[PDB]
Amino acid sequence: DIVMSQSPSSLAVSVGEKVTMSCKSSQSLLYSSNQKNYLAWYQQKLGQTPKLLIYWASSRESGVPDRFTGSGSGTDFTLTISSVRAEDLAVYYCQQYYRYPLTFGVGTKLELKRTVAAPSVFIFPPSDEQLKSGTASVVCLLNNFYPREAKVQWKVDNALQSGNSQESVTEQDSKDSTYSLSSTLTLSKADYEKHKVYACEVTHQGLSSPVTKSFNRGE
Amino acid sequence: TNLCPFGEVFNATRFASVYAWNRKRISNCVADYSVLYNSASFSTFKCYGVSPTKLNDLCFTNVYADSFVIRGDEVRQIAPGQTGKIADYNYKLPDDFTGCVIAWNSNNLDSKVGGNYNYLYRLFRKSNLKPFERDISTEIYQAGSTPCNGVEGFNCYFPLQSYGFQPTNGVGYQPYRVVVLSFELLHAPATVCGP
Amino acid sequence: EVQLQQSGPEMVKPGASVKISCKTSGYTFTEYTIYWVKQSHGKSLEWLGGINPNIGDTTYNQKFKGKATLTVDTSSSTAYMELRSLTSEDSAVYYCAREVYNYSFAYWGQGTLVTVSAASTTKGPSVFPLAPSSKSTSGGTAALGCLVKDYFPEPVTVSWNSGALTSGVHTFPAVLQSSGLYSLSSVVTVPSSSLGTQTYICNVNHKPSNTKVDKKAE
Ligand SMILES: *[C@@H]1O[C@H](CO[C@@H]2O[C@@H](C)[C@@H](O)[C@@H](O)[C@@H]2O)[C@@H](O[C@@H]2O[C@H](CO)[C@@H](O[C@@H]3O[C@H](CO)[C@@H](O)[C@H](O)[C@@H]3O)[C@H](O)[C@H]2NC(C)=O)[C@H](O)[C@H]1NC(C)=O
Ligand SMILES: *[C@@H]1O[C@H](CO[C@@H]2O[C@@H](C)[C@@H](O)[C@@H](O)[C@@H]2O)[C@@H](O[C@@H]2O[C@H](CO)[C@@H](O)[C@H](O)[C@H]2NC(C)=O)[C@H](O)[C@H]1NC(C)=O
Repeated sequence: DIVMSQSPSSLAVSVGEKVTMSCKSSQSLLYSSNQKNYLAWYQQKLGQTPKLLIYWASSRESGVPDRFTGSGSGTDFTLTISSVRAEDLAVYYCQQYYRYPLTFGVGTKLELKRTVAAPSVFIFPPSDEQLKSGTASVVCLLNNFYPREAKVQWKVDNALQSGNSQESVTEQDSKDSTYSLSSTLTLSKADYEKHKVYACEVTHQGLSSPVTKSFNRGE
Repeated sequence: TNLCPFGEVFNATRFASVYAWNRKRISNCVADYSVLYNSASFSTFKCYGVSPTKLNDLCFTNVYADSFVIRGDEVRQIAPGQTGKIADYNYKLPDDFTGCVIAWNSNNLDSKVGGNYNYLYRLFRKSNLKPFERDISTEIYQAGSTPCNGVEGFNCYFPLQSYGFQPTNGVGYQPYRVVVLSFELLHAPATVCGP
Repeated sequence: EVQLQQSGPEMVKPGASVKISCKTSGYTFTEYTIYWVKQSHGKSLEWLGGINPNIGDTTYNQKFKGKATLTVDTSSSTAYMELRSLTSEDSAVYYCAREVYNYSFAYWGQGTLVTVSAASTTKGPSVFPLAPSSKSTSGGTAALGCLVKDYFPEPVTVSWNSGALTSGVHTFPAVLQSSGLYSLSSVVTVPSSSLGTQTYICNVNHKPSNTKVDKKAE
């Protein structure tokens, strides 16, 4: 069986520059009749069905921009974006078809390097539509920041909370490479009306000094 | 005077399969084409370009009498500008045909009890045939993106089917021998006329 | 225009059976071959087989054979896939894709979601306003959203103003809360200058429960 060998699992470089990922194969993907190599390249941006970039190892399909080019033969093929863009964030599979079964590669992810940029902190007190029913969810958005890394910490009356937050991360943006983080704090109608201050403290390599948004259990 | 030998062309023991359709060149002689047109041996004698009613009076550069076994359903595909498994992957007459296309029923000779498997047509070809072209090819049909290596299975098929001719069949799946007289006249001396 | 169309995401009691459709359109169904591709969340792609609608024959990925069966209909122009015994590995997103002589997967269908859950009753999601806050005091910008809280199984879809509002919108991966259901928050930045003027509405649809609810932001 014909197993695809890409490198390297994760990749990430800044706009301009030159990404160069690779795909390798158990068996010569050479058909000696026609002298073509039976290997395509798909561009799965997230939440989207894949999209073919290169066919027969080495041919932009119609509409594909010339900064993409495949290369190679036999075992070592190579995808080369000269001058990556913001939009070129996606997982890039190589896939062979010189035999059945049709095999995919493991995947090369393209993260994107940007310039450092500080989040933006907003706190949402849970609705009263949800209060009367019997829970309380505080939300701490962190919109449009790069790099991804950011320590979020809840405090109810300066009391650090623990073990009732979850956080949810977006994908890198495709227009200016920023992130977004969804720290949600849950309590109960019973526990939430034990306090006044709710806040969240937002450490980040952009935020020179920490930032805290906060509200008062009220109206 | 030398009579153009249509007895071969018409009354021969075996006809070629439509895919590998046969073509003899008839040249330098006289032939009565009203020995044919009278006969009503023929279930079809449609003509294109020329006319059969007094045909043995004109002279022509070249006469091509192509012949093969097709089936009754498909006789209607040996016209100008036809489409189907035969006009696409087997035998193609031009836009500008100038000839006649003769066919008669063929059970007596070509059908057989237990099916006659000797007459074959093409199922599959990459593109269609240019008029009067003739693929005698038996290479495996790449139905899709995967190469084949002379191994046939999924999306790799063998390109010819057999007609499987059986005598108690419908008229539609019953053998029909077919002679395609293509009379073309060029810019050189003529050498078939008739009376 | 070539178009392939799968079905609504599905939830199946484990070990039982399911059949995913594919309506092709805009080309001659018999001509071109259908493949099916499984992409299970957080992993890569996996080829699972092929069908050729004309002659009706199939090829299968070794490790999927038996437990799936591809099966076209000539008349309706529709490809099918049936998974017979659904373990939990089968919790994934199966694609149906068409072919070209040049490469194996040219046109892709929507995707169906297969969640294999033990009679976990389809739960409509509850939707709560993330009433706006602001970056600074002097306006600048402003943020607002929708909290989709208590639903099973995973596929939800959140628009802003029936699809009108689209730039800056930020919808976060569903996350799996201790309760067993899924919780999800779709938030949108907006110029603070508009908060009294425009109304801001989010439209949440939950297929596996026919839940289509629309709530604002007070
Ligand atoms: C499928 O692949 C073909 C390529 O054709 C094959 O590739 C070679 C490696 C050889 O094996 C060839 O003998 C064989 O045909 C794509 O074909 C299209 O080819 C032409 C180049 O000849 C491109 O433009 C066309 O040019 C001719 C004149 O030469 C015109 O008559 C045409 O009207 C047209 O302008 C065309 O860009 C190229 N296609 C693409 C996508 O780049 C064929 O398109 C491809 N199919 C798909 C879906 O990609
Ligand atoms: C094709 O043959 C016919 C008839 O010949 C008979 O059938 C053959 C298949 C073979 O078995 C022969 O030995 C048979 O005798 C030809 O018909 C003759 O045509 C001429 C002129 O039309 C007529 O005067 C004869 O009486 C016919 N003979 C018979 C027996 O009917 C026919 O001409 C042949 N076709 C061509 C193109 O030459």
